[PDB]
Amino acid sequence: GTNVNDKVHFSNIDIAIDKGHVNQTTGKTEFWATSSDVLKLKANYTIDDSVKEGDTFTFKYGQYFRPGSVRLPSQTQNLYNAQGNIIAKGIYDSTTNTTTYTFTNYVDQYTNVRGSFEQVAFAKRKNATTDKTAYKMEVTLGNDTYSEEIIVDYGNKKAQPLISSTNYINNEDLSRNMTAYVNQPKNTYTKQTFVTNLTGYKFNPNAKNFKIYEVTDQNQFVDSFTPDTSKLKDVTDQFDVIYSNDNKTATVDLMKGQTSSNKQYIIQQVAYPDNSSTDNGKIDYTLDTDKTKYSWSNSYSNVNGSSTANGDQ
Ligand SMILES: [Ca+2]
Repeated sequence: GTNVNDKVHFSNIDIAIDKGHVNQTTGKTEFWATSSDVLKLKANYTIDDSVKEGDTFTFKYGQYFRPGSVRLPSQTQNLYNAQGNIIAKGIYDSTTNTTTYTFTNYVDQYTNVRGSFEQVAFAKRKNATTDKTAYKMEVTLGNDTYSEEIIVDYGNKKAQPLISSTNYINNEDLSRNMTAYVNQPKNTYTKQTFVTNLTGYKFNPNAKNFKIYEVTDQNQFVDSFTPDTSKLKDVTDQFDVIYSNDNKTATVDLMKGQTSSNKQYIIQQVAYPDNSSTDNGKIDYTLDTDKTKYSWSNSYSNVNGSSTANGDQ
């Protein structure tokens, strides 16, 4: 095959926020990634007649934008013609944030071939880290580049002693990969009982993927809830995580034997759906402290095959 990025022409390119939340102060539409929104990429295209089966073309996504929803994008990506046949089979590489498509025999079925597509998309959370910030969302389809500014707000309320979000949903097993932030305000406690209770999911203790990281720098609390754990101090083995209710409940005393603590923590967990008929469910967190019990909750909805997530106190 040949690279035919110069022979596949995209037009009417747009990035939508679905549904989008209007900021009642500025009047602008925002992307509230932890209040059920996703992005959508849409375009029409034409294909020169010299293109043949096996020729390739790319969608290159920019540093703040990726395909997928709360659920990470599939490695395999089909593009369908208006008749419902697969015109191109794609391979998405997360390291290069690029899908390479290979045309099928269907590109040779007709002359003057024309198609369109709508693809769910999202912020690249490890890069678009910060709330209430406009990010250039960019894509190059073939050789056609498009971008628009999208204000992202993940709702990381820094004054809250307990807040949690879905980091991502795994595309292969539909597991919820969670991030909870404990003590962003850096208060001092003598009691700190951290409880997670799952509805529709279970933990797997033997997988050793309930992780506790001690924060040493306030910037580690990225608003996107996708922190770079490779840079953090992994203190998990210092704590006793107690499972109950057939692995639906996890309890940990974050004081770990100390009389007083103003330590701050990032906690990551993996919650597996009970079965393959649905991945809906709910995750409830509580932090019981000296004089206050804090609560945060996470819920999900599937919309036309994209995963959406909502967190709330
Ligand atoms: Ca738009």
